[PDB]
Amino acid sequence: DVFQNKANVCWAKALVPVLKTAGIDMTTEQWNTVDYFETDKAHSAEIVLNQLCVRFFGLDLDSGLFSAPTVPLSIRNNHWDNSPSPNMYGLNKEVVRQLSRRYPQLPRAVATGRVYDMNTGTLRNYDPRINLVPVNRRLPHALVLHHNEHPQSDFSSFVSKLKGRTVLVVGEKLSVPGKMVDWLSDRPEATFRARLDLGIPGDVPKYDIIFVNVRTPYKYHHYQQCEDHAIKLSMLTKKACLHLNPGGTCVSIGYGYADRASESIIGAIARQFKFSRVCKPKSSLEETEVLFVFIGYDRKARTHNPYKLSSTLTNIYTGS
Repeated sequence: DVFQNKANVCWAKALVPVLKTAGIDMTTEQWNTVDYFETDKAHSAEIVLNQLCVRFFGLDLDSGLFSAPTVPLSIRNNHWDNSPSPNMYGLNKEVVRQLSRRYPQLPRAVATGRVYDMNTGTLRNYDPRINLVPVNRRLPHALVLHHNEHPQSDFSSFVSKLKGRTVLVVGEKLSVPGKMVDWLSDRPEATFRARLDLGIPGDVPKYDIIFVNVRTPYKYHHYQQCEDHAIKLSMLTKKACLHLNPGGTCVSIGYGYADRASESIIGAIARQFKFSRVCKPKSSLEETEVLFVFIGYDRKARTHNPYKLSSTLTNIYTGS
């Protein structure tokens, strides 16, 4: 049993028939290379499909590789399953045929569940290091030249300088001098105790400032770190917008939006604020780490130009 000792991996189970359309059969060891499988947390099946699509075939979902409406990925009672819905995925053989001119062994890869190595064009057994970025994606900003292991960044000073009376800290504990602080975490001494993989509880009230003090480990590449953090932007940072007073602020740890999910999520968040920016304070040591800063919450209809944040991200990550 591949899913032994797991309570929260409905998403992985729902992916099995989607992945089988490309010949893929994930072992427990291979599933353990997905962080939320190893730690047994709730996740988006769609984000994980995109991750596995890149790892196996060097292409993300915007390639159309899994765009055949073969198998549903549906959510019922906050759990993923394959019940009928208009959200269907599967290997698209016409897309495979189109891609085969540029990638001659790709049809064999998707027939047999083997990694198509984008550097060599040859087929490999599963290894998450082979394809680190999707070759079809024009990255919206620069990624970092090098990553190092630093201590966790202390953002107490940054948050204390923000305008606002009432603060909700989500994730790790943070003292904020001069402000009122509530704490949301899965620790016994938190103000609101809850599993953070299930998002902000609807019973949490409204605040002037919400700080998402949640980090994602770097393993293989900036891209990987960003795509692994995407679900946290969706479940925490985006949900936080419903817990803000009019004109309130949301600040979130992030790593840019190297992946398609993060880009979409950040765009959706940014549209609900008068102002959005990216900051990397002196206290932020980890090279890939930034703060997304969203100021002046409302529900006025407005567009967001992602080139603004992308310009800043490129500047931060290239020292420009």
